[PDB]
Amino acid sequence: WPSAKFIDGRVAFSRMPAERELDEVARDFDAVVVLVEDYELPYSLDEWEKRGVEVLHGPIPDFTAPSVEQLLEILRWIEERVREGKKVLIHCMGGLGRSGTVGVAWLMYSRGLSLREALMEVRRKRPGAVETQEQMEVLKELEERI
Repeated sequence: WPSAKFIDGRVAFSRMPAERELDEVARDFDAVVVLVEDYELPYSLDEWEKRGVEVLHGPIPDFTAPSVEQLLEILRWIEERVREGKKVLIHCMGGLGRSGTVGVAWLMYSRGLSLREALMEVRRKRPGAVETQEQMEVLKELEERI
């Protein structure tokens, strides 16, 4: 699925799949982290279940940061699926800052990367995408705990 950009061998991030795209995406991933809010969702997250995909719904408002504890819980969940041999998709929508934040966090969490190097790696895979200052702050908090 070309919207998905992989950040390691098993974890990717992307924009939101449309409902017509679900059959395709569901054959490429085993689990999905949904970071959009319910007022951004054009379908029920049931549609993933009906296609054999397990879901973690961790809503974050657009342009804002998750809490650091919310971040760590999402990271632990991704790690669980990865350890099971599964491929995981992190998606948000819009400017992509929310999935960008979680993807940078994942590189710090799983590979031990510093924040500044994790930011550089995600930055190159998404030309023109930025994290807001609020998202930068929680990532710094994550670095200070990790």
